[PDB]
Amino acid sequence: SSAESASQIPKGQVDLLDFIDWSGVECLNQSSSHSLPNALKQGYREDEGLNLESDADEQLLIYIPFNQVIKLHSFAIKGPEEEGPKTVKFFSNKEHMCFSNVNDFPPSDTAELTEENLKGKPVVLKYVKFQNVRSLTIFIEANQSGSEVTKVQKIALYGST
Repeated sequence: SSAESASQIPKGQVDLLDFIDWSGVECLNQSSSHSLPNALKQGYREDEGLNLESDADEQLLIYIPFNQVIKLHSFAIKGPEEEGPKTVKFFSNKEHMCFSNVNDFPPSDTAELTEENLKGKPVVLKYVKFQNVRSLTIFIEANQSGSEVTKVQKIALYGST
């Protein structure tokens, strides 16, 4: 799908929103009372009506398959400062995995929500590992302030093909 809205693609990294498969997206939570598109598909990212949150489980597992193989270069996740996801783990090159196994397998990268990330700034991660991305699972287990509840306004991944 050709999917944009208000995405700012700089020079260095391209948005992966349009590179997402969308059809095979899978969520083992996606908010027990909310849906996934809320924070990922730009446009619905308005924390007023719909957002991606942790309903009860602060630990959230979201699986995103892509339509093309690109390299993940930078990531951008936003939410509230207290309810923002800090412990961000990713794992690519693996289609289908629940968090039980994510504990035994080393993540692709483990990021922290920086205050700048919280503003919509693409933070660069280990590009040396992201060479082939057909699949990317995002496992967020802990939030910024340990506030029990986590809220996500928007998720954006930027890659460099």
